[PDB]
Amino acid sequence: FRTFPGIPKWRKTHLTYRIVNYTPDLPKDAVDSAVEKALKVWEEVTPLTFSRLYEGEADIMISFAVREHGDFYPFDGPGNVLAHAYAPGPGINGDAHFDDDEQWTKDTTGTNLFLVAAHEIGHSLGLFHSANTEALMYPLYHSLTDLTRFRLSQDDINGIQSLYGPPPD
Ligand SMILES: [Ca+2]
Ligand SMILES: [Ca+2]
Ligand SMILES: [Ca+2]
Ligand SMILES: [Zn+2]
Ligand SMILES: [Zn+2]
Repeated sequence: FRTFPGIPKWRKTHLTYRIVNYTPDLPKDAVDSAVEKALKVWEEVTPLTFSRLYEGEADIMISFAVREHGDFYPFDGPGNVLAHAYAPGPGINGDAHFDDDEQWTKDTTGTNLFLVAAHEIGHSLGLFHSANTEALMYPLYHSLTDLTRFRLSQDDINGIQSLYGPPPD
């Protein structure tokens, strides 16, 4: 596994998130859930907790975008870069942007929103790309299809617990 240089991390245990807008590809209950599941993934292995805001600037802002949007790094059309997130910190930091030129699905018949979000929220929390091929933070998304067997690999667990420790048991 790997962390960003200077090892940025949130100095607080409780973080807030906010879904800025929605995608035409999916009904809203499916977007909320994929984000909530994406967060449980990290909660289960650390003392971090998350709550939702509907106004105000949350720590982790989630949005759907096409081409040029509010930053220097515009998206590239269908395929390839699916989404990108910023390392933890103020403002644009911690935010996750998703390319709406992809077809977000709950299934694996396009780009599964849960798996990619789970991956981006890793970046939002302080994890860079983890070299293990079987790890969630590995930079190559493959249309898995078997979300029925998804388990955070030990490498991801090792890497996120180096940042915030194991959860209180
Ligand atoms: Ca932020
Ligand atoms: Ca793209
Ligand atoms: Ca789309
Ligand atoms: Zn962006
Ligand atoms: Zn990544």
